[PDB]
Amino acid sequence: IDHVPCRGGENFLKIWSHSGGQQSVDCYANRGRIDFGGWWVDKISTGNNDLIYYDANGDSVRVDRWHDITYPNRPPKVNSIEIL
Repeated sequence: IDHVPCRGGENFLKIWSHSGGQQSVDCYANRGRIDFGGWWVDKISTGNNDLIYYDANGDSVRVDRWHDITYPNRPPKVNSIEIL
């Protein structure tokens, strides 16, 4: 993974994490696993990496880049990410 404020809104990795304070999309870069906090989801924009985020079910949600998924119903509680 890496730290990057999205690529202008059309690349890099962007994830919508909602918890504690309020909703907020985190944006990193490359592939790898990065602890999320055990509760930080609301949508995901993996448009450049096969991202895997262990949702509340430790459900390694491995999206294969170029994919926007969320958790407005499923178990909302990503324990961490892991793009590969």
